[PDB]
Amino acid sequence: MWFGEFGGQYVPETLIEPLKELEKAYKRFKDDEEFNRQLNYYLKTWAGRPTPLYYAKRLTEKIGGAKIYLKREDLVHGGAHKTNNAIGQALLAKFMGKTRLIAETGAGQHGVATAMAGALLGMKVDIYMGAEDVERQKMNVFRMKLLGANVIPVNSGSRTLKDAINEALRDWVATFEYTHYLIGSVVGPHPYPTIVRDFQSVIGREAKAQILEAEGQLPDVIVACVGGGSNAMGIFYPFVNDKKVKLVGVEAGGKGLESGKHSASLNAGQVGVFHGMLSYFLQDEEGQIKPTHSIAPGLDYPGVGPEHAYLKKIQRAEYVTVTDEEALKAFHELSRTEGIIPALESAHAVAYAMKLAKEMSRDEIIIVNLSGRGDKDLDIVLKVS
Amino acid sequence: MWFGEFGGQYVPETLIEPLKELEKAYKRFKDDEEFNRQLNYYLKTWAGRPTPLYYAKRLTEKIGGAKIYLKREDLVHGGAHKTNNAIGQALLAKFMGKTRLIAETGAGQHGVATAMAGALLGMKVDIYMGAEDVERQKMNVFRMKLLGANVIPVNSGSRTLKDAINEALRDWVATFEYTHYLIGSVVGPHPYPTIVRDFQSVIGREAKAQILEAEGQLPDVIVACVGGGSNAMGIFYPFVNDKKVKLVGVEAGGKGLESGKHSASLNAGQVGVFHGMLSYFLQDEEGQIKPTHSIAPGLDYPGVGPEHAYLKKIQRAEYVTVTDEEALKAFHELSRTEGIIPALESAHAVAYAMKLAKEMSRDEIIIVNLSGRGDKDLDIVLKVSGNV
Ligand SMILES: Cc1ncc(COP(=O)(O)O)c(CN[C@@H](CO)C(=O)O)c1O
Ligand SMILES: Cc1ncc(COP(=O)(O)O)c(CN[C@@H](CO)C(=O)O)c1O
Ligand code: NA
Ligand code: NA
Repeated sequence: MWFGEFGGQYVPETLIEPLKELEKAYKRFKDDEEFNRQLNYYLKTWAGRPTPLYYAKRLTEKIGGAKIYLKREDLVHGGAHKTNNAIGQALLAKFMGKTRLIAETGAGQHGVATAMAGALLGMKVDIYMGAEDVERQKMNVFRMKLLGANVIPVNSGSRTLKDAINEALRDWVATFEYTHYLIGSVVGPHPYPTIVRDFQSVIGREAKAQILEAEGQLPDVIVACVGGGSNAMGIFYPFVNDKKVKLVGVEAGGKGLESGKHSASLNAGQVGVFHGMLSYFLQDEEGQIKPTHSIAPGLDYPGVGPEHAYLKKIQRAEYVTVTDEEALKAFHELSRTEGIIPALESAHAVAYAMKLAKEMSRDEIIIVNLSGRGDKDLDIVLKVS
Repeated sequence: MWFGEFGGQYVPETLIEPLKELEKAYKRFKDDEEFNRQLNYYLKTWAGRPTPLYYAKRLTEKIGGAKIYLKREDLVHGGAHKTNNAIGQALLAKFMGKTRLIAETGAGQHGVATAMAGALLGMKVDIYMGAEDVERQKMNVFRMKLLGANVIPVNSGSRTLKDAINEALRDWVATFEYTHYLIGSVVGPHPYPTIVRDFQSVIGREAKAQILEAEGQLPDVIVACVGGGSNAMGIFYPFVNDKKVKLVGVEAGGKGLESGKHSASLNAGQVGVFHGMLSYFLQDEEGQIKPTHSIAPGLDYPGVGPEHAYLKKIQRAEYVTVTDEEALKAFHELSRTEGIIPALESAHAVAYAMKLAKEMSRDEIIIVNLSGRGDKDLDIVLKVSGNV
């Protein structure tokens, strides 16, 4: 329920029944032999797990400090980590007898992943997406439809990610007998922050195994970008009890923190209650939720997961920011130097890892979670660069 | 050098030295333990091999005949099988002491693969691309640029793939001491068609272990699309000596064979000599290479590799065609039924397998090589199928 003070389940009474059924089903299926056989079978033969851990030798040499390894979630079916959680939850939904999935999306990547998993298991899929975001993600919207999903543009409020979540929640309240709301990050009311993190943890368990094989030891640092915080919790969580391993989450600095055009909830947001949870949110002087900005469309959620707020508060992980300009420089550098075109979200983690490696010893190890590939971001990079 | 009467090395004398050195080097390194340790290393940690073999149960059941498995080359780094050969040849180049790679590309996929492998290995990269292909493939051109490669638009001739290969050959003549010409299909003068097949063979070796593991037996049929022939050679070759296993190559039927707008060299071309090889080409009465058509950008080469001409000749493999319309329907169908968006090239193989499956027993097994993912093809599909 809670991570320290954060998280919880602060929702109208109409949400209580769906959430308790979900928790009950999850408790029942998460260790069910049959459910796991099927989940691993799809993650293996359809998504292509495990993903490799890649030693970025040229990058490491050029910077001339710590060894930089990349956990290659860009190679997952779909092009991003989102797929791990979409498969997990869609299968859960199927085991509970649901026939339809809904999900919110901002950048379109979780919408695409959800559509994919829906098509895979033969469920109807409706994706709520703010109309401002539908307009900026033309090709992800088209992918979703090719996959047989319907895209419902959300015209209420600020027409953006928070608003799509709101409508998704209203729908679920009416339709949960046959619908599962497939939340895309480690946010929302219990049990979603736990479920999503459980379904992303596969990343860290692979990465731990792979780095022991490659180097005979655990990494000195793991670096991941933080929107809502799923890919970061995914790779962090299996290392939480390893005292040697530093954990660094990188948030969107946008045009700079001072500019007020960014998406850095942990660094510059306030603690508050929204979307059924107590965590950090970016809000105005009136207290209402504030619009975010980043060149990375996936770093758009105006809050962060509670388990991160918790890891911050107990100082188990550190949270930093990287600006638009720095992320873009990193997108280019990784492309030219290692022949890997990263997602612009993931480029934030790369840029921070680049700065940190420089200060570190050649004997030390950084693992960078490469949350996604950059194909989806080409139009954006074309326009700016 | 020869696959029955097909193949050879039909080049001006200037190119004999480069091809000689390459042949020497490939023989040396093909079995070098260090070369192979490094190659396997990059294929695993950077390219993401092995790719899985996926049972399309929903597709299979909807069609109600044979089981359809998909070899998922769409999951390889870069999104197509091209990467396997690109890494192989770029490594070979680097072991030969070369510092520059050149390549030709039509669809742009091999250009991208070449740029990626050159970036990986710290080599300079120039890609030749017909100006008409450049215009149709802005995003792949942009990808190549981002990867640090230089794209050279070819304005001579038809301004298309054949012309890019001609320009690449002239470059290599002048620059072979330090440059390697990274040919992207099982085509060109010996030793290229052997080498590329050898480097794509991993696909079939995987698929073979994976199917024994999933089903305890070999497939009844393997279906792959055929442009130049590399993805098909890759998956066919380790099964050639398994009498049981049918091999089916699928060529682009375009607007239909009777229309003359297609790219079916084996089905409707002639024996000819271009690009240093004796094989089947689409060429007119005055011996000139014809323009090709397909909705799939990567099925644009106006010929086919000599090893395919050989298999057709001895009847080890059958070669069919699928139209644009059939390929498009299959593209939509795989996306909707299995949540996998295929490349339009690979959709030709899928469309054929769907037809074959219908005519087969539920006991039987078809492996389809899914040569690439459809991300690169979304603008084409948007334009042709329309928005939804
Ligand atoms: C490739 C990639 N990397 C990182 C993130 C950030 O989210 P996370 O912090 O849950 O991992 C996203 C989020 N993308 C979400 C929010 O916009 C989506 O709806 O698509 C992403 O698509
Ligand atoms: C995804 C995909 N699948 C199949 C093929 C056909 O080539 P093959 O028959 O050599 O495998 C191509 C070729 N594409 C070549 C020729 O245009 C290129 O230069 O990119 C492809 O890109
Ligand atoms: Na945020
Ligand atoms: Na052809």
